[PDB]
Amino acid sequence: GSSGSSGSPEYGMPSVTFGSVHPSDVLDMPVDPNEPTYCLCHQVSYGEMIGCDNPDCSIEWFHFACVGLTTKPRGKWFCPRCSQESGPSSG
Ligand SMILES: [Zn+2]
Ligand SMILES: [Zn+2]
Repeated sequence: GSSGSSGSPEYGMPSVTFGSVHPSDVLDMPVDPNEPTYCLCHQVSYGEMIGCDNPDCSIEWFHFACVGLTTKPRGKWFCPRCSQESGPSSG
């Protein structure tokens, strides 16, 4: 019979470097629908708003056509999710 063996080392080290900056330019265009949503309906928070008087309320922001608010009470208006009051007549 017979047999044998062998071997060989190995190594390496790459190298790369670069970098560049680009200027800014606000093209002539109006706003975009890419706005955040607050109201429960998850729709763009527009002017029509009242804000929940409750400071704890995370949303504390809704519309009028979602909670029936003819106008902005700018007073003591609590969202229909916080009030959760209990009585004879529900609503
Ligand atoms: Zn809404
Ligand atoms: Zn609330």
